[PDB]
Amino acid sequence: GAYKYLEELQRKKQSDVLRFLQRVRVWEYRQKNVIHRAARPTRPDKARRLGYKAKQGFVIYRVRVRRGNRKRPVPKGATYGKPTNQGVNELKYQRSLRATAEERVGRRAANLRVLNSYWVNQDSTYKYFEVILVDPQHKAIRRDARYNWICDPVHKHREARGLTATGKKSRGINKGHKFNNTKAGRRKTWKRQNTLSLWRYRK
Amino acid sequence: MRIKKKNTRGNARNFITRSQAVRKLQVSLADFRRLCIFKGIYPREPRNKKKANKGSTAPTTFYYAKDIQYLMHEPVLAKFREHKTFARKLTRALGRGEVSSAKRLEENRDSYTLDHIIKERYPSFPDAIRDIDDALNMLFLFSNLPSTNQVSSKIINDAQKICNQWLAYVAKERLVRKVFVSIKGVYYQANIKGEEVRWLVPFKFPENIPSDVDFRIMLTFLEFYSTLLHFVLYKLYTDSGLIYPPKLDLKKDKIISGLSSYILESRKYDSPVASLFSAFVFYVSREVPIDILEFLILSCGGNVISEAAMDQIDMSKVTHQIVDRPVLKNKVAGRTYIQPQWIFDCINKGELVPANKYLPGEALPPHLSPW
Amino acid sequence: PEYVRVQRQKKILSIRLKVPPTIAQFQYTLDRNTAAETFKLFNKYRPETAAEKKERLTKEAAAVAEGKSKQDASPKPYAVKYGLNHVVALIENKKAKLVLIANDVDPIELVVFLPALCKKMGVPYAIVKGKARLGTLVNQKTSAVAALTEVRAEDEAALAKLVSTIDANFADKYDEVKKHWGGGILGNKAQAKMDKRAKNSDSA
Amino acid sequence: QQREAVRQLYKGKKYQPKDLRAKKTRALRRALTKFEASQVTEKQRKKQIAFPQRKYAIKA
Amino acid sequence: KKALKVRTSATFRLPKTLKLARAPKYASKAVPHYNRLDSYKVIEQPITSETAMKKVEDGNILVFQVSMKANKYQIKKAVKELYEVDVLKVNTLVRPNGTKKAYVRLTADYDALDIANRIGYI
RNA sequence: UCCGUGAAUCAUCGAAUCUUUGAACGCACAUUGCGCCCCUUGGUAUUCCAGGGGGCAUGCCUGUUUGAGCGUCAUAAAAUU
RNA sequence: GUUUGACCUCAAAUCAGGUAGGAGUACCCGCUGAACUUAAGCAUAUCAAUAAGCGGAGGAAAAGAAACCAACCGGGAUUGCCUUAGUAACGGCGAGUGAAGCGGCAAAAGCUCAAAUUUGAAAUCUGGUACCUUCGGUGCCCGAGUUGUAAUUUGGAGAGGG
RNA sequence: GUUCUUUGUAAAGUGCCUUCGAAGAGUCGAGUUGUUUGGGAAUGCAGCUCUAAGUGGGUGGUAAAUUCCAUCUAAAGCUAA
RNA sequence: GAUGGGGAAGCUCCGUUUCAAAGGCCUGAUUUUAUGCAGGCCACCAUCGAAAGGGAAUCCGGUUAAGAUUCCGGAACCUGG
RNA sequence: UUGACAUUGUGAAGAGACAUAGUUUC
Repeated sequence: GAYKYLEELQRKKQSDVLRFLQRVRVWEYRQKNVIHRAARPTRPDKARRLGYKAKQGFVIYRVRVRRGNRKRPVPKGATYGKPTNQGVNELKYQRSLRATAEERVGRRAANLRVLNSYWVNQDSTYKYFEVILVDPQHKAIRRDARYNWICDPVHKHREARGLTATGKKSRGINKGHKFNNTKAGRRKTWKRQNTLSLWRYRK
Repeated sequence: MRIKKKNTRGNARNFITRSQAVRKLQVSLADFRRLCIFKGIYPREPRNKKKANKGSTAPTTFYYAKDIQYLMHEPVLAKFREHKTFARKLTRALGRGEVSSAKRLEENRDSYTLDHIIKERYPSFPDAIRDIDDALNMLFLFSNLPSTNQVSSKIINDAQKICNQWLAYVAKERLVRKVFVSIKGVYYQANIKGEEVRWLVPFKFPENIPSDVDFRIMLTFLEFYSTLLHFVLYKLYTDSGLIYPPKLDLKKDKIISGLSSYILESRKYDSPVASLFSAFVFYVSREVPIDILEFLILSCGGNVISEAAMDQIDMSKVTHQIVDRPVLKNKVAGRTYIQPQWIFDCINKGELVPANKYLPGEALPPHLSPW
Repeated sequence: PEYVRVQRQKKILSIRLKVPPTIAQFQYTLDRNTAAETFKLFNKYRPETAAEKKERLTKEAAAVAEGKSKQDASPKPYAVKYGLNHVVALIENKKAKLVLIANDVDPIELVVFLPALCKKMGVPYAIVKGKARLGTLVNQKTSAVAALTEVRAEDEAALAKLVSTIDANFADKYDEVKKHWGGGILGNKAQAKMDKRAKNSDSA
Repeated sequence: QQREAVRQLYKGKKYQPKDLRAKKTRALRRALTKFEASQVTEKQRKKQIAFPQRKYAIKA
Repeated sequence: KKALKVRTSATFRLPKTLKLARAPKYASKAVPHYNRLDSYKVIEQPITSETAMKKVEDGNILVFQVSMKANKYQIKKAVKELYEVDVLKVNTLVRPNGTKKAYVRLTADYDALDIANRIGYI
């Protein structure tokens, strides 16, 4: 079907057909509020491979975040101590930008659950995102065993604990010897190998 | 107590405007007029208008705002708002064009009913019996006029049937009391269980629709009296013990469409007016209106055969020929001959004036109205 | 209000900017005249409503155990095909005769490959105005595609004319519609502006 | 008397008033029902019937 | 062709629309709670200090300890129910122990002496 | 009544009550402040007054109902007793 | 076609039904983030990827079925212990810091979607409402939905035909 | 254990032959700044630029080029002890 | 000092009439749409903040262990209906 | 503070290429 005809096309981002169509949409998206309800998915196949299905209990929020660096909010730009700390505009904010937009709507639609999210459009001032959200109260979601796992209350606000896909990447959680310093979690494995084991018969 | 802003209490709270009332009910103009017949709130007067209307000497009618405060609950009001959506979705069903969904919806809708609203308005029987007089009068009027618009020739055909069941009860039970003829039809009186009801059958002439009163309205008058007169006659047959409604006969409906038809069945008389003219059988002429002769004679123990049943089709049994003709030729020596004025002056008295006087065409006392 | 004021200025902004010519092969859409002829054809071939769908089983449920059929006492279907994948599924085999295209789909990129696809696959097709009327012929709200595979026997000649009628009106002429960057139009205040700047350059 | 009068007219219908509902706790008034946890996909339901966890023993 | 509706206003406002009443599927709290404040709840105790006896004769005035949530209307009714006595007026105050004392002056027809024997303290 | 429907600051606890508060949610709050709606009863009561009972937070989802916007509506000429 | 009616878009309701905040915070997941301290004093470093601050859960959480480890005669989700090993390494190579693979054991469990037309029949579902044996069932109805809901297949395979 | 209902030609499994065999993009990657790590000429994360391919891509602990081999399948998801 | 909004990893910050669809009033025989509302008018905005500012109206005599322009006695007045 | 890139489109005239058919270096 039209699965690939969008998807293989969607990679062609500097093509003339898109960069027109993109530049139309970015003008529209500035005009609305910071957070607003996208009535239907822009990239449905891209929403499919995240797990969107079109039924009652699936909300799409288009969302807009400010691009840049992370400025430390000290008054008058003072550091107070070891002057080793370099420029205040150069603090770089460990999480991704994509992780912000999830939380920025995640605090809003608390009844919802933040499923996943993805890039749509960007600008020198703002980047934009599109977030899929799922109601656990809705009876269509409480049935249909492919989804009702999220109705478990351990999945409250997965984005704030950073349990999405981009949450796992910014935490940096994958297998491999390039990931030894955090594979099970940065603090958790820090706390293990900074701990004095003492057995009874002292080995 | 913090001095209290003159235009609230008293007159300003007790009455409101038409415009404010429609605004607060959130319905429409004409539907508010429909409800003010159903409940039916009559508008009122304050004893001081300029206080009632903030200084405004202005033509404005008011409404006892407690009644609208009462009127807001009203389970009838929902079904109007139900029915508005029905007019919305149906036009979509044709505007797209989809019959199968559309005339599915017709059978899945509910007309409002008037059942709760009357048995609170008349608790239960004898109250409406006093007020049934004004109900009957439009029915015979609306069953007279021919097929015009905002009437929708359906609606004529019911008023045929309901008025027939009215005459069917009275001719069965023989209660007609004070009969008067005018140019505005024939005035009546029936002492139905205490309370006595004058009423009227107008002259059956298709005179014109004046089209200045609004005939969206008098259908709601018509529907109101109909669902009233169900549960009236539903009791009245079963008070006599009879079945309701009486089935008519469809070929007697094509004989005269009249009192030969509409047989009744169940599950001594009034004396004197009932069982007058008993075992005493008439054969009328052709000229005479059997529309108003027949019900008169059956409701005083008397039997009729008409020449109007002979054109469609022995004459040996009958006693008289009621005849309203200049010349009569050639008449029966065994039969006695009147003009139908003799019917009126008898049952105006129940005293049986002789057949000698009228005897066509000998002169007449015109009516001497019984009031 | 803003949602008014947004949707107007977007309509402006669509037309002031130079559109790429793989778009605005749209809005050279079909005329109202031949499309009115087309809807007479497809309204003959509506898909089955749910009432008839509910009925059709209950006939053959009274015929399966009773007579003998694997539902083959039931006739053969004749209706349009309308699923968007199911259109693209019926193309590329190929099995379509005519494929319709709505001009306005809010993710326009759902559609924009189809006319180029039908050109390659030899499929006669047309761009109609209106996805809603495409919905009305199928008992959905919107459809965005409309295709038809087969047709009853008498109904062929009217179809065979339109296919010849459409492709000359559309598909043949519209290879060079790979060119024509559209959307260079200005507003009227600017339109009067550029004239007086040029006309009074040329004359006095 | 009145509460047990109220229960029978609200007996056997959805949405009875909250005070006469379960109290159990705020968690368990959430927290998917026994039907909704037992509810399984169709596919593994095929898989469960085709190969359920058998019973066996190692002796001889 | 287009006929735009002529707007001589420059300012567009929110259009009026239908606003329902609530149609609850179930009741609020399943029992209408009974009266919090009947007569016996309101008037608690008479106050039999010796200075109250002064305003019995000299005022034709009864004195009562009244519950805190009550007020001069509710006092006036609850007296008039429990004794069938016409009250001219009721002044109140709050005693610094934490209670609400209320002087009740009866009307001219009735006697405070008779009710005092009928209530039992004197 | 002691031969028990039964002591108790007893045990147990599945039925109720739960002042004003408080995330605190009609509006406020340094105040026992100020509304609005509905129902019911009383005081001579259509108006006046009083009591009682029940209502009125925000965000968000699903749905219903009511909407609003040239967003999408626009095309044919020609001619005789 | 100055009309009719969709559709889209966005609102509106004391609308029908829900839901969110707060508490706790030993442990858990995050973010943010010092300095006394030790290095001579110190701007690297050290304390420390720590304390305080903020966000969010549960009885456990997290991680978890390889875009792994190996270089073998190859192993095989994750976790935890014992080892590896104070070692390879890092560092005014100064003070200091500092892993993982293999081995043994505890416990051991595997899986789902996206993306192939059901096209001879959306086969799917929320709600309303009525009966019902009621964590639900069945009927009827507004709906939703083809800009795609069920069945079918997730790489170990698998699909179609025979 | 007892007992009622069984469902089904209904599903599932297995062999041969033949066609195929869909597999995630502002991602991957690279540069740069900043922070962090035992990770060392860059362990990881993140900002901003640049921006992939399909017998492809990742990795094979020193900077490149050239030729190999070995090994996994990224950018979607669940899951007790 | 909320809301509309906009910032901010966040605690929260900003601003107070603003880049908001921020209500309420009249006429009806909307003259037929046949059982669906029609036509006008009006054109601003939470709340808090003075027991010395602004502000509706009470005086005298008498009386208690202790209260009084508040009780009693007499004589007024304001406000709303 | 100054520079570059990105945000950033549609065009024309004077300075480098097809080596003088219209896709573009000053």
